[PDB]
Amino acid sequence: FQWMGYELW
Amino acid sequence: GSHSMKYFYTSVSRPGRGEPRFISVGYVDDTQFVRFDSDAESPREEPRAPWVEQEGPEYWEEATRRAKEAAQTHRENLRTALRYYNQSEAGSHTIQKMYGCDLGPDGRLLRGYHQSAYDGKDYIALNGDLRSWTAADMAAQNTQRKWEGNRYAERFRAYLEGECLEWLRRYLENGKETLQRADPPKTHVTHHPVSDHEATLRCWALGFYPAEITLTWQRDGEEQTQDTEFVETRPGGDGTFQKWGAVVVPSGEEQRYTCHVQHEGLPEPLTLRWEP
Amino acid sequence: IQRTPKIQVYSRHPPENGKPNFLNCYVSGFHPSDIEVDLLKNGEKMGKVEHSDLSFSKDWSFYLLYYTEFTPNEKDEYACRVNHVTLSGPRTVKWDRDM
Repeated sequence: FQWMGYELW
Repeated sequence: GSHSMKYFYTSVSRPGRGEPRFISVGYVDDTQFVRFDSDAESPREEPRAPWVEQEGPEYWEEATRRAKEAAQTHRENLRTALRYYNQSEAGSHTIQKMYGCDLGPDGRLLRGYHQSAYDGKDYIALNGDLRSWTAADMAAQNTQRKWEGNRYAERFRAYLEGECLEWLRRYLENGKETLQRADPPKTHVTHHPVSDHEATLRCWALGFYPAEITLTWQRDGEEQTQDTEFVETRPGGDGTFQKWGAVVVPSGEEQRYTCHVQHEGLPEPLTLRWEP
Repeated sequence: IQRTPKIQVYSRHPPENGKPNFLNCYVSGFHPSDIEVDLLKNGEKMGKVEHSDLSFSKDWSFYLLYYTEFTPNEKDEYACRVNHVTLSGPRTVKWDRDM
């Protein structure tokens, strides 16, 4: 399954 | 033995064409099982393997949601990138991200993956320690500090050792006959005269899985690199892979050359010779 | 950083004249992702050509597989035409049953 979460540069 | 699950994201900005295009693909080992295309007529997580196609609606709804989330994330990251490298919004740029987990033989996390590149060049990657980050340039250091400040490596590691491995095991269970299968390569040697003094020997290995394979040539039993050509492993189109290795040989020297092929599906390594 | 695509046009199974088979064009190691690929029979685009989902390898280079159904014979000539920003005009690679 896919990963969920905020990943902002 | 060891298995893996990987996700590949590609986000490409299209100045004038509106929103950037986001493409996501999912792999168990060397088998694609899911896809997501923002340019699809009805963007959604789609099954590309029979053993994942029977997952309940919840799976596909949630998967789609997370896919779109990732898309927007990559959009925001595209803007932020434009601002980091001080670039114009009229230019096209690319963000790529690969992330996944490697289930080992003891059912434990063997290795974790979380790496991202900007415009075809390393941007920021998760280290083997699964604790620290590596930034390629000064622009990526901003991101590194941001992720250090919000304990991102820890959280994503929680994903790695948990949900990731769980779903990987689930897939491996549901796709037993397909994923835990090791198809040996159908091999054969061909002869193709170049002139009256030289001829090319081509070793063929077809329809094998997984993609990992070793293919070499030997003269008199000695390894040969000179006058040799090995093509990149290519997909068959049916889930298998192909590969051939050729060597230019003086006419009359053919029977002194041997092709060696080792693959996971092979009970024993193969020693082949031209069989006219 | 932009990279020139590698091209491999080949059949799925060992080619036999009059025997149904699958024509493949594998285009890898290119960047950026923007690219055009066509499968031609006797210089003309074939009827039903599809491609795989865009993906990339460790070195971040993209790879795509365009494919169609074809039945090889000694008279007809199959090829793969690729347009990319790194290429000065379209590059055409003819199918060779020895490769």
